Amino acid sequence: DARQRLKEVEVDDNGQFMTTDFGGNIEEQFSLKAGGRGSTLLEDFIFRQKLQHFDHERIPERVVHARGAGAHGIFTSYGDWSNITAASFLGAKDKQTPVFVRFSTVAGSRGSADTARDVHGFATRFYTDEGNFDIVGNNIPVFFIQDAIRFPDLIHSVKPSPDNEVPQAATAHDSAWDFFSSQPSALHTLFWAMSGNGIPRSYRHMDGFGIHTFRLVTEDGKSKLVKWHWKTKQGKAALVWEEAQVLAGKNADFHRQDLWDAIESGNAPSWELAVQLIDEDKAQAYGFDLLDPTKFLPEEFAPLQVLGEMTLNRNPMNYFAETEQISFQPGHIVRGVDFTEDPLLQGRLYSYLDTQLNRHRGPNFEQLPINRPVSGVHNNHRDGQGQAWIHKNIHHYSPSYLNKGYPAQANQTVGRGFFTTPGRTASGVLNRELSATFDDHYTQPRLFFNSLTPVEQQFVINAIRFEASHVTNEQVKKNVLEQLNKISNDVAKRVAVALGLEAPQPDPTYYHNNVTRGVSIFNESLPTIATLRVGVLSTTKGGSLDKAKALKEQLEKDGLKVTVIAEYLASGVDQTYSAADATAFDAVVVAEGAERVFSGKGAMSPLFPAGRPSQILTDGYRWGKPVAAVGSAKKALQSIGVEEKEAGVYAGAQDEVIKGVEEGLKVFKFLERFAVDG
Amino acid sequence: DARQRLKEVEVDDNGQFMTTDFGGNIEEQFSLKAGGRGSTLLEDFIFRQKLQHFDHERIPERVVHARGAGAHGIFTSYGDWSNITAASFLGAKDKQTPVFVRFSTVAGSRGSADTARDVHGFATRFYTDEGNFDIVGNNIPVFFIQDAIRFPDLIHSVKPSPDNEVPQAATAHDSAWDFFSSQPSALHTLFWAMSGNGIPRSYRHMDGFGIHTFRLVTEDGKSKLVKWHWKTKQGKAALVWEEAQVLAGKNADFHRQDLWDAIESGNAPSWELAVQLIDEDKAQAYGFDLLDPTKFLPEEFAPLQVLGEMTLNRNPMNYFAETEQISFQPGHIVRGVDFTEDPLLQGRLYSYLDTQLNRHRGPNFEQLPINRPVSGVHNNHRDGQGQAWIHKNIHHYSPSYLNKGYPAQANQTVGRGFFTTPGRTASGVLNRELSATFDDHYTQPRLFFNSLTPVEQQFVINAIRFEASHVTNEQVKKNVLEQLNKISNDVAKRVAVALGLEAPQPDPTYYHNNVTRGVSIFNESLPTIATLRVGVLSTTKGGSLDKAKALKEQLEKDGLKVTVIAEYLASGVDQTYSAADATAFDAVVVAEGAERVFSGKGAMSPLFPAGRPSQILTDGYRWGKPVAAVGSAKKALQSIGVEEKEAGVYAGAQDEVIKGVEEGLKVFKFLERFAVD
Amino acid sequence: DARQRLKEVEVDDNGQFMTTDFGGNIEEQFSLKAGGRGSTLLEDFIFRQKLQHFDHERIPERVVHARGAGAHGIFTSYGDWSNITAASFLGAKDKQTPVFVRFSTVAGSRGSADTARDVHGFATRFYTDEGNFDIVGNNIPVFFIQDAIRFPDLIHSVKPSPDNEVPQAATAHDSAWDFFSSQPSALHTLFWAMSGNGIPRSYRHMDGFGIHTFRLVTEDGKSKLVKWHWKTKQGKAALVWEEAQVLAGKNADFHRQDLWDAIESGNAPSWELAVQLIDEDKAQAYGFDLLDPTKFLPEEFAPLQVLGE
Ligand code: HEM
Ligand code: HEM
Ligand code: HEM
Repeated sequence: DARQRLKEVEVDDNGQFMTTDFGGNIEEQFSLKAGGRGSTLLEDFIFRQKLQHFDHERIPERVVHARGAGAHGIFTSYGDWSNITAASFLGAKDKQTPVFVRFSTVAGSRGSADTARDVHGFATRFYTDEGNFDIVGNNIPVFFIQDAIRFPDLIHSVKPSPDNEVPQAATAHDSAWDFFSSQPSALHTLFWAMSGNGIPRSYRHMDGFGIHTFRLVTEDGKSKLVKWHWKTKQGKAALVWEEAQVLAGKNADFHRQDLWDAIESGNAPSWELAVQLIDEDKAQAYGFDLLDPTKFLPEEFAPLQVLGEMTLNRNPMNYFAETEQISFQPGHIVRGVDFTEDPLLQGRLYSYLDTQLNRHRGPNFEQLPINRPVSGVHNNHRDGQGQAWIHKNIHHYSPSYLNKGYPAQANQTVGRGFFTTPGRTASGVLNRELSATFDDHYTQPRLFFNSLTPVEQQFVINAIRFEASHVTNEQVKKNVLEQLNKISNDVAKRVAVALGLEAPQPDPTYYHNNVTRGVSIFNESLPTIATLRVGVLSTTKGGSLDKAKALKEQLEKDGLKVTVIAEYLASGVDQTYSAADATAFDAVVVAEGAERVFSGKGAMSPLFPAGRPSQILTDGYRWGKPVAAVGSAKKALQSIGVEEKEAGVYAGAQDEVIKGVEEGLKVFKFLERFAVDG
Repeated sequence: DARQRLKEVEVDDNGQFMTTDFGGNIEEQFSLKAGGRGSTLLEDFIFRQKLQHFDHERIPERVVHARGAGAHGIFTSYGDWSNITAASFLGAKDKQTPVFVRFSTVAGSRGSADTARDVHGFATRFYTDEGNFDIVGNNIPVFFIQDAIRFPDLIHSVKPSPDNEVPQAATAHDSAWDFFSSQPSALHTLFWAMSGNGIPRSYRHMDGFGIHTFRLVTEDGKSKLVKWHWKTKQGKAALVWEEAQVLAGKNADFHRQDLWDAIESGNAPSWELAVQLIDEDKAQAYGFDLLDPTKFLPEEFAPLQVLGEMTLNRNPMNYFAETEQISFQPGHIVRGVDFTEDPLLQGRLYSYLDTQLNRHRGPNFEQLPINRPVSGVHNNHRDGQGQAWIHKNIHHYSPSYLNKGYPAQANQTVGRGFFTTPGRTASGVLNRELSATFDDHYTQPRLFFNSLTPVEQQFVINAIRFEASHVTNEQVKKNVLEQLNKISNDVAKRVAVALGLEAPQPDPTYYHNNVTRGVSIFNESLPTIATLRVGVLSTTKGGSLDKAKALKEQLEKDGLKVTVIAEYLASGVDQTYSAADATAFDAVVVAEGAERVFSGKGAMSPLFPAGRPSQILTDGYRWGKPVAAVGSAKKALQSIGVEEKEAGVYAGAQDEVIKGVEEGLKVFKFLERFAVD
Repeated sequence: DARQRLKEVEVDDNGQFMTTDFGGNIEEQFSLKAGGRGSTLLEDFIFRQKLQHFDHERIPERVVHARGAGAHGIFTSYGDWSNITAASFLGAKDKQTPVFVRFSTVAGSRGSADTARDVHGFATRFYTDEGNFDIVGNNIPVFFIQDAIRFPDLIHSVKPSPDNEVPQAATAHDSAWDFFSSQPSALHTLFWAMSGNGIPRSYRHMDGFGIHTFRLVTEDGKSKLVKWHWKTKQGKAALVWEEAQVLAGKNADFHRQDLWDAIESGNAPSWELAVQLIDEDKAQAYGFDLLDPTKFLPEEFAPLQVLGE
């Protein structure tokens, strides 16, 4: 159990009497009053201690990535990696380390929808035996800006307008596109966020990246440049925008519920930790600067080397105490890892420590159970708000005769201390500049765009079209088109259509036809369909329900999550049509007989909104899902103009339908149903 | 060990490598720099996590009683008190309950002197098996004001002036005496503070009081009005003002060190917990209203019943984590105790809960190790800053089918829940008034003053003379005299001499000659002299030191703490003359031979300030201490004009001197050395 | 008036009726009760708004230099110093700039005595027309330690023992002298604190020092190394220890009252601002490194040059 160490702070209230926070059994359902219909007394200490605690429950949300959810798990090293790093969690084959991971969006406040379009956070803590080591990453390998000092500028621009606080969790507004076009570094991350990476199917279907180049350091002090990757074993998958929008309203908790359910059902998700490793002398060798976080290193120049595997297999017991309170920091580093002079990373080191002072209202947040390391804390720090320990050493300073030199200094040679890469040097003038090697903001967005399938490219074009059309200022729209044109004239032209503007003439400076592997989502089938959801549309009349039970039983034996839907909660029904929506499912199947709810009187119950069963099948089809109908239920497919012969559409007997649906779920989205320009 | 439950949060760093606060071994003595003589890097995470924790060390001091010290101990019940109270900790003979007690002044900030003149706090927590019970009391049985809404006024007035933040830890300024005279209720507590209670010898030598009338309540709901008393087993003792002032400078930590040392030396202090119990129907029968916290109940009318004993026998391990962070509340009440309609107490209930939000910056301060009960916390409270637990019950509400009714309601009949006294009633109009039963502000101050010895009375008088003479506004001084005159024309006249004013003509309204036992200090000799301090003035020349060592050994066998003083730290010398002051000691003895440092060049070594030895003996004598000189050292006494025949002055052979000093220490202060008007 | 800008936030209560903090006139000397001798009512909003504000009056004291006092004033430049610095407040003869200065001890908490033996703070803010400029200085020109990472160690060692919190406002205890002897860089500041600088007669009788070498930079980007000095026009004066101890008990407020009274009586204190100027190529010319804050620069090598008052 990855949560084992947290057991000593767990509190069980079953079989107990109610108490105050200072002990003493009480009742707390009536205010103390002066007379039968009298005023409440100030001396009601019970009322005040209960309401005070309630009045003070909230803490500030994260300044970014406020909306998210997480889980505990175990990382297992596949090897002794001492030849590349001194890091203890990677020091032996099969070595296990507890982890906690939180996934998130970026812009939205705490109750905003999971399926907003946004960059996503993918933050991992390794509770190693040499300190907490955090890889605070995203589901996208590049970031918007090149110097951390511009972070408040980027974030102010994407978050709601400060006059009216509109719009929630969206970049589809004037200020965001003003910034993206005024600060062209942002274009690469923008293209990723406008692709499937912006609207992923689940946290479990995301890759993760540390983005920055870091250093791995061996005991002897030799270093290699490194990029961290998390490769999902569930495969990458994404929604379509028109679906993501409805899902935002039908279930704002889609991703947090997905993760929660997969873990409770014994379908713990896994990722492999992989690295790209290059020599220090390769920093500027690949057509860009490895200190520049707006570029990624194509796998063709440095392949992924898999180091181990992380599996998330325990949900938290209390979301607030665990998920909400956990405090990640890129500054949480251990012996065997070091920073690079990435100007974005450099500033992060400051920001994450500092911001905890606001979020936790004090300096002792590392003492919180979810934040505590497993490896022991020994230093001369004392006092501070909420100090939870009692220190035995009264000689709380170094150097000192009186404490006999304890706690002692550790370094590269003694006590496995942290050490900065010994060969790192500084040279030149102090400067408030960036290197000219950072200047190409256009080649890699083009590389990314080139490496998507034609329909994936259309999705990127259509996301930009949707978003940019919300921009009220004409000149900002023109600015956006000018910047897009430096990446691809075709992209600019196709976006300009939606905006009713003329794209600038081609500017070939940065155009190219190069492609790189592994950045596409829809181009590869899923390696497993376990946990994928099948909505089975049935009815309470006749024999549909019994056949739906049989369909469900078969699908579930093959790892699927099945919801039987009907007009009311009859035996064997999981959900009502009133409560159902296509956004909740990965595949939609009409059980035989259920065709009666697609036309005629069966479609007109006061138990569900008009057209509801037809709408679910319609949404399912148009959003590219596998859709199907058993036997006479083909009439339902016919009712919405969908033909049996189409890809991702299945009819016939339960056996043909099950096999076809399961094969379609590997494809996941049928992209032939989406129109492409021309 | 009273601190037993705290062991699990204790952190031993011996034999360990330095780490960050998130684990990982480090060095932290050099900032990471860009080049040999280069600038410090922002990426030095080690530097920033260390300095950030340092930068954020301080928390707000207590809004009052900021300056204080505490210790852990055990309370033991002398009986099964179930016939008067359902309170568990009083429920059986020999039953033991861990305590923590903090003593304090009132006005001063965190670093102000222990021996400022002030009311003193005496706050006790019982970590009972039915919740934390706090008796948050003072060393004086009455308070300045009659309604809690007036607390900020009182407190603003005694604390430093808000333009210049002067004076520290003192009521000797215009605004305080303006308040004392504008709000006559304040006069009773004022008199106590101007007596020995304002400058106690140590925390161990104070009595304590709950001040308010509370209620004890039996299981069947029967109630008694109750006053809490703590009776020191060390005896009451006090300083004189001219001594307290020097001590405030020589050792601001005099009381906290005294408590620390007594406990470390195995001389744990004790107090007996005692109560006066009053029938509800007699709340207004003793010449005042028992809901009025500016009055005490003379023990002649209601003697003390002794419930048990508490002994403070463990010092904290970390002062900040334990003493500074502990959060007392009069709202910390348990089954078997209830409140009364004392308007002062009523408002405190709100104020102590609220103030913790400032001091601890969040709502989970009861989760700090020093604040946690030992009896277990089960409720539907969740979240808040610093939430340190992980709650298992996901159905965090009541009533509920899903949680099977747990945590469950407790009341008078089920689960030993708290219950308000059955039969307490309300009656009459909602009002912003005070009963007219509260209106007599002068009779008890007069009763108090009547009950002091003549020299103790002079002490009160001289304290008012000293304080009132600092008042710059002439009319405020006149206002003060007018109020004092309502208490006693003699007091007013005697104070008026110092102020160069004419005391008003007698106003006989409130004058009386009644007296009450037990409010005095200097009249009764001490029950023990253990822990008391003897300073032995010696010299590195000749054989004086060897004789000092023998003196020291005899005295120590008898339980005294002895400091042998000389020009420098030779073998057997505990303190240099440069480091020594008479304020540190309860008695001063000149060893034979040391008379050499009391005149001539012997009295002016570069090793101490000129006259230092004579000053110590002189101070010790003028402040009323036992002083002594062995053999030829009586020359020291002669040099300062002190005669061997005087009370509290002992000369002769060692045996004789030791016997004498030990008897004098019991008397503690020799009051005949202080002139009376 | 140096405090002129603060006038708009000053609140006058003369002749006014009592109110809550949200307005509305009130009385606030009696709690609202249920009956004549009754319990206080939760609905007494007046009682709670008043006590809540009282309950929350305190803020944390400064982690160091907690005990201190200050005053407002005016700095006047004696010249146009554009040839040594671009700094606006030094840019013209007779140019005036408002200041505020806080003097302090170091170790003691807020209520501790003025006349404890300690290093003293001397922090000046110039409210210049190009931003606030602070010289956060001490009355001793050198500091105990050479690297800021060691500050918690220094300060823990001189502050009270963490078990009993003894002694207040004093270095006269084991941990301090353990640190001074374990970290010999501390010896220079120690000697100054053991001299009259440790027990000055008044704030008005102290010199002040920026301690560190800073740079003055002209418009063209050329720089000079600089040491900041404040020279008291009242002269330096000190107590003797045995006197300082008694005074700590007799008047803890000796220094803050001295400054207050001097200003109130029209005897405003003055300090001349003076600098030592050093060419960049002479950083290591004088027997030590000017980047090292545990050494000062002898006036024989670089005379004090007065810039203003
Ligand atoms: C490669 C670039 C970046 C990545 C991969 C990244 C990723 C993340 C993630 C995943 C979180 C949420 C952690 C959680 O789940 O609690 C987060 C939060 C945060 N980020 Fe970053 N971010 C980046 C850039 C920056 C920069 C440049 C700054 C500031 C200079 C910054 C400041 C913050 C702050 C203050 C938080 C809130 C932390 C907290 O309240 O605990 N981020 N970031
Ligand atoms: C019988 C009258 C009173 C007594 C015996 C008394 C006693 C005490 C004591 C001993 C302390 C210090 C507790 C400790 O050592 O930490 C204290 C603190 C305090 N008192 Fe009282 N006091 C009285 C009146 C009041 C009133 C009327 C109020 C407000 C309505 C009040 C508000 C406070 C507050 C806010 C604190 C700070 C507590 C903390 O920060 O933990 N006191 N009092
Ligand atoms: C040349 C060395 C130093 C000098 C001259 C100096 C001077 C001062 C002065 C005068 C103050 C009080 C300002 C006031 O009146 O409010 C102060 C406060 C302070 N000092 Fe320093 N100090 C020095 C070294 C350090 C170092 C090395 C650190 C930490 C790296 C430090 C951290 C602080 C902090 C945190 C405060 C509290 C400031 C506040 O709360 O507003 N000091 N120092």
